[PDB]
Amino acid sequence: MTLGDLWKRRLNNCTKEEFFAYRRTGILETERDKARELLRKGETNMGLAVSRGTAKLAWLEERGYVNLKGEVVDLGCGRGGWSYYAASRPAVMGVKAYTIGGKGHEAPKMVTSLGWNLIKFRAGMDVFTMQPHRADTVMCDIGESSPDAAIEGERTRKVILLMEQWKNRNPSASCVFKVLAPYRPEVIEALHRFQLQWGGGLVRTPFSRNSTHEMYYSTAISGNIVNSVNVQSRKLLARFGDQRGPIRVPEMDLGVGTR
Ligand SMILES: C[n+]1cn([C@@H]2O[C@H](COP(=O)(O)OP(=O)(O)OP(=O)(O)O)[C@@H](O)[C@H]2O)c2nc(N)[nH]c(=O)c21
Ligand SMILES: Nc1ncnc2c1ncn2[C@@H]1O[C@H](CSCC[C@H](N)C(=O)O)[C@@H](O)[C@H]1O
Ligand SMILES: [Mg+2]
Repeated sequence: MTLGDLWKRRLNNCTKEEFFAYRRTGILETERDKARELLRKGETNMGLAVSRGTAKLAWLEERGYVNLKGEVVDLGCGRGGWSYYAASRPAVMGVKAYTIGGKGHEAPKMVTSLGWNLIKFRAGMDVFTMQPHRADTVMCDIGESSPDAAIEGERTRKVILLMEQWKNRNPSASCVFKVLAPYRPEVIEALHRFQLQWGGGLVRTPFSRNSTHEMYYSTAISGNIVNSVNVQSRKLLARFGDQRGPIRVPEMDLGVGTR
């Protein structure tokens, strides 16, 4: 059993109040008041982020932890917060975005955020059985939470296998993908094998809530996985008891228009 497994147990053992206060203590949280209502009313001419994924992928780019270029695939695009961010990057030529949609899943949000004409959205798509095709940048933000860490580790393994298939088709593509439960042993093994052939490493964004152990893997960074994971588990285990609120920060406004 790992520090991550123990973190999960403590998380599930929180009362409702302990949980609500732990989830958000000390985290970065974008201020989405205007964005949410603009989405709610059906306004399409808006550059504000369609979801909280935009600021996470933006944080990765700006830090230099991902280099988004060329033909991008967004696997599991959901509302499209990553697809929109990518399409607004001048170095990006196109975005092929896929997501399952359907009952209990987010369809793409359709707006005119900068670069939108360059995204091809395909909802109703299961990326786990789709044959890969050419891409320069492979992104994947899939990983649905579950109180059951074993299920979370299996969902995570399926994401890493998916990336191995796209790397097989595109050996040179840069990848960035969520690793939902990076402490699970089948996940640590999978990520070691990925790292040994493709390079890369793990990093925590400051926007991820404490209720999730997610970390993002990218071929543009480096560092020991086991160490990356155990450092994060300890930070997470030490935040239990913190009373501080989230740090609220502005939401992205990527602007509108075609490219
Ligand atoms: C609602 N809830 C969730 N958790 C734990 O928190 C983890 C994350 O669950 P979450 O509800 O905090 O976020 P989720 O990823 O489902 O939402 P999204 O990002 O908008 O898609 C769960 O897998 C549980 O382990 C919870 N843990 C406790 N103790 N009490 C709770 O009420 C509770
Ligand atoms: N097998 C599958 N095939 C396709 N999409 C899937 C999938 N499993 C989960 N997904 C989608 O993966 C999405 C992850 S949400 C990702 C957030 C996104 N980066 C944003 O910035 O808005 C979910 O909407 C879910 O519907
Ligand atoms: Mg929930």
